[PDB]
Formats: sequence, C-alpha cells, structure tokens
Amino acid sequence: NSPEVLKMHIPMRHRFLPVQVVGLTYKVPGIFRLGGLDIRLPKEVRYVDGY
Amino acid sequence: NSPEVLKMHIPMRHRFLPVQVVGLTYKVPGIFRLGGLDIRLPKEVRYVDGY
Amino acid sequence: MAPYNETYASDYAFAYEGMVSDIAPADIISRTVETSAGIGFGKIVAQGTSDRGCKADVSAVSPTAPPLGITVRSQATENLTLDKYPRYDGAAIMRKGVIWVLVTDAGGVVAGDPVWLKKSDGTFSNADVGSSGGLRLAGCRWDTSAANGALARMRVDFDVPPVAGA
Amino acid sequence: MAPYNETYASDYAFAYEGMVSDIAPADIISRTVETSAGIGFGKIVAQGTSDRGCKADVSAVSPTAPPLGITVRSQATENLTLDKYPRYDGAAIMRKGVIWVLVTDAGGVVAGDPVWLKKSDGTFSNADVGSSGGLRLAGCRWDTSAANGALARMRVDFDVPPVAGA
Amino acid sequence: MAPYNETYASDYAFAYEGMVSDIAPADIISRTVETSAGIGFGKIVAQGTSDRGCKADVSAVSPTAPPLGITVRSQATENLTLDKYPRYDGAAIMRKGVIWVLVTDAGGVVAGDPVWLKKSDGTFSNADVGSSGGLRLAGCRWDTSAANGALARMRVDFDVPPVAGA
Repeated sequence: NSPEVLKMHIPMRHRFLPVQVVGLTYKVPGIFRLGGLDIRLPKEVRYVDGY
Repeated sequence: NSPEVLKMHIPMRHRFLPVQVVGLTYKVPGIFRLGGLDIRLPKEVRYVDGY
Repeated sequence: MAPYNETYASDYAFAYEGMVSDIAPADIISRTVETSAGIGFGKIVAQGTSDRGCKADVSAVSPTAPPLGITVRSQATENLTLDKYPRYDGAAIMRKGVIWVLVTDAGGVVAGDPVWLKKSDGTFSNADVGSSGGLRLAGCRWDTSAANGALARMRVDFDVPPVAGA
Repeated sequence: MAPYNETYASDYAFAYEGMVSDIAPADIISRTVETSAGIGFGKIVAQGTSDRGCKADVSAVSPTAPPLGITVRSQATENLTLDKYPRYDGAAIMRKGVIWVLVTDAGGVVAGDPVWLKKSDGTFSNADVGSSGGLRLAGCRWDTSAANGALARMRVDFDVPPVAGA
Repeated sequence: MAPYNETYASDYAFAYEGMVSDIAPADIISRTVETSAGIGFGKIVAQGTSDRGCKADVSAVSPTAPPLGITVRSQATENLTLDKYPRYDGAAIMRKGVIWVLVTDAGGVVAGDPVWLKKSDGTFSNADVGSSGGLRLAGCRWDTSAANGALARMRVDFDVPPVAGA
C-alpha cells in the first residue's frame, strides 16, 4: 500500500459540456477521461486462495 | 482581352457561417456563389494548334 | 423517509422501462392515445383511427399495416395513471433511436439478434412463435445480453417494412 | 389589390404542392436539374447521367436502379418558370422527412397505406397498377386521409430498396 | 523541411482513406477494438464478442449476422500505430453518413451502383464475386466515378438487412 507499488491516473475527472437543443429536447453530454490501475512492483502483492 | 468580349461575374465571395455542434462534433459550413465564364464575341478568340 | 422496497443493491441499476440512451438522431412523434386505459412506457403501438391517434392493440398488424413505433418514458403524465399515457394525451412515439425495453424470452437475448414481435400480447423476443402469430421487425437489433424478464436496449428503425413469419 | 381567384374559403388551406412539415431529421440533397423543361416541386426524380444530376423521367426505374428522391418547394426559383426548378439549377432533393404530395387514386388514401409509384407518369397511389408498370416504395407511408386530386402528407425513406410488382 | 514524397501535383487531392463529407445526419458509434493488430480507417467491421466490441474479421458475416459499420478517420490515435485504431480503443463506427472508401474493382465504379462486399478480405466492389463469398449491402450506393484502387465516396445505411448472393 505505497504510491511506489500501486498507482491510478485520472487526468480528467468529470466534465459537463454545453447543452444542445433538438426539437423540444435538451441533451447535456458528460465526459470523463481516466486510465487503468498500475501495479509496478508485482513481487510486493500476493494472492492466497482457498481460505 | 476586353470586358465586351469576355466576362465573368462573381457577385459573392467566400464567407463562413457559424458553427453547428452535434454530439461532440463541430460541423462548420462555408459558402459562395459565382457565374460561369461568358465569351460574348466568339470571332474575337482564335485557337492555333500544333505549335 | 420511506424505506419500503429497500433491497440494498450492490450498485446502480441500468435503466427503467422506456428510457432512451442519448444519441444525435431520434424521430420522436406526437400521437394521441386512443385506448380507454392508458399505454405503458416501453410498448409498441399501432395506427389509430383518428388520423393521428394510436392504440396499444397490435393484434392485427401485418406487412400491409405495419406497427407505428414505441412510446418513451415521459415522467410528466397526469399523476393519476402511475406510469402510463392517459387517454387523450400526447404519446411521444419513437422510431429511430436506441431504447430500453423488456425481454420476454426463455433463453434470453445476446448482442446481435433479430427482434420478433408477438402479436397476441405485443412482447419482444428472439425467435418466431411459430403459429402465424409473430412478425419480424426487419430493421431492428438488440444491443445487450439479458436474461428473461430483464431490461435490454435495442436499436430500432421502423421505416423498413416488417416480415411475416408463419 | 388583386381579387381574382377569390373563393371565400371557410378557413386556411393545409399546405402547398411540395412544402415540408417541421421535424428534426431531413436529408436534403443538392442535385442539378437535367431535363430541358423544369421540374415541379412535389415530384419524384431519377438518377441523372452527370454523376450529380437528376431527371424528371422515371419511366425506367427498377429495383436495380431505384429512384433518387422528391424535390421540395424552394420559393426562390428564377421567376421565369412559375413553380419549377429551371434547367441547370440546384434541386434540393429530400429523402427522409415528411412531405406534402398530390394524390392520384380513385378511392383516395387513409392514414397507413403502402405507397405505389406509377412509372408511366410518376404519380403516387395506394395500390399497384397491374401491368408491370408500378413500383412499391418499400419504406414509405401516408399520414393523412385524402380524396382524389388532393394534398396528403407522407413519410418517406429512400434507403430501403423498392419492390417490383407485376 | 521534408521534401520526400514530392509529386508536384496539378491540384489538391480529393480526400483520405476514411474521411467523411459534411452532412446533417450521422450515426457515429463508439466501439472497442478487439483485434490484436489495429483496424484501418476506412474499413468494415463485424460484431465483437464483448457486447460492445468489434473485429476487423468479416469472413463469417451473413444475413443473419450483418456487419456492424465502417470506421472513420480519427487523427488522434496513439501515434504508435500509423493510421489505425490500436487494441482496446474507441473505434467511432459510422453507419448513416457519406464516407470516402477505397475501390477494389477491375473496371471501376460509376455514380449509382450496388455495393458488394467480398467476405474473404473485406473489400468493396461493383458486382458479386460469384462463389458464395460476397454479400450485397442492400442500402448503400456510390457517389463518384473512380478507377481501380482509387478513393470514391459512398452513401451508407446499415439498418437495411444485407442480401446473400451465390
């Protein structure tokens, strides 16, 4: 559980863009831009099965 | 090479119109309008081939 | 502070009966409800007799008289019928977008399947019933794998004529 | 102060020959008129020989060579042809919306009917002519009950291939 | 100051492999790339196994399992694959607009032609191959006359079911 074992990068959190009106309907699109989880040191994480 | 032998009218030149936005895409138009070339005196133009 | 119907769900659900999923195109059409009782939200509708009306009775649709479309969840509907379009009301039919509907099939559906309508009740399924009581909505496809009696989103196009299947 | 052609009508008329009715989607397509005479407003058109042209002659359309679309009422059209697109002009073809057209049928049409094209003249009707001279525009339907020689609005989709009927 | 691949062209070219041409409607759909290698820009794609994925392998498409659409030129694609969508990436499939694609036919194509897909490689052509190895994309048409191995724009509609041709 240290930042040098695990990391997770989220460049963009969550964004609301302007509203676009199409014939008595309003549509607001929301976008968020993130990456995956990274385990840099795999020898410092251990799985044990069957407990 | 006189305005009474050849003539080309271009009433409107190229301009741009505002931006339309549709689902994360910015579509932008742009228009103009012209008129084709007009050779009024065809005996005052001569073609020589084979030079 | 109403805690009834608490199921302590693992995470959020997917959608409701007739909710749409955002996309640029959608033909949404205003019709007037003709049935004495209302019409549910994610339901198929036929062509009414009022030249702009619709009925929930699709027991007589054919390739010559195709169905009209599918209603959408409005959320402002007179609060006397729970989740329905009351009689004499704008219906908001949809015939181009992608919409969540209810599955009625034993084995469920997967991503790309034909959509078959059972004329007897007006339920959507994966395969033909087998007694000249089902139509195939020619331009239509699923977009989610779902089990029996669950919500799945499908893509719909009602300008393509239906196909009769015996 | 022109009072000719005064009929003292009870109320306003419905539409004109080729006017559209508002809706979110519409494929409007720019083509160049190829016929020596113009092309009327609510008319069908075929595929020209100029790779972007159109002709008003649809006597040879088939399922292999489907018709192109329907022209729309422009209201800015060179004032030398009364209500037409002159030769060598942008045509504004439509192939997705809902448009008012002219009915040519003995018994008239009602809300949901097939649309049949008579290849001889290029007129719309309810049923097939019966001598291998009619096509069915597969994705098309009416939206108004109208008598013979009256205006009715129809919903049109030209991406669905036509059906030949003998 | 890179002058390699200078051909001193007479005038500007027409388009690139998968660029679109502006028009009001377009279904652009987000899918995830499933093939180990990427997927090119103007290419056909099939329905993946991930319920929202796509594959570049269309060797097994049928009228029962129609193809999904055509990818579009994105211009922001990870700069490790030259002009492709890398594995595990949003694909931006298109199924309604007009798109520039590559011609694979001996005699070329002209304005209005059928579009035939060769299932073996996934190339577009004018006529059927002739050994139960080609499909016809029923709602599709060309929009440019072009020679062999050149770019031509075509209009596409993938809701119309394909037609098998032996």
